[PDB]
Amino acid sequence: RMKQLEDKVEELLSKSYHLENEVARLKKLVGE
Amino acid sequence: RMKQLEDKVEELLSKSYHLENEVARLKKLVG
Amino acid sequence: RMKQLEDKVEELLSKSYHLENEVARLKKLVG
Repeated sequence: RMKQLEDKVEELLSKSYHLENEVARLKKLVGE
Repeated sequence: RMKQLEDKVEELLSKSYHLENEVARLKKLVG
Repeated sequence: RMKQLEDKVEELLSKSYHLENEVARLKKLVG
């Protein structure tokens, strides 16, 4: 089902958003 | 609708490439 | 096209896991 893929993609967009913020916190808190 | 998903996936592929490069840099500067 | 989307989403999920893991390593090496 298409629904199946839509749920996985929704999860991937949320994971990506979170990862982006983590990368920002790390490059700020000297993770350079 | 399928087009809708294809576009979201293409954007996720682009964002993932960018993040992998950011992570790679972060890593080199810490090690 | 459907099989193609499934393949790309599988690649994206694997990439997401690797990035998350690398970021978790970096929280060790930055501290």
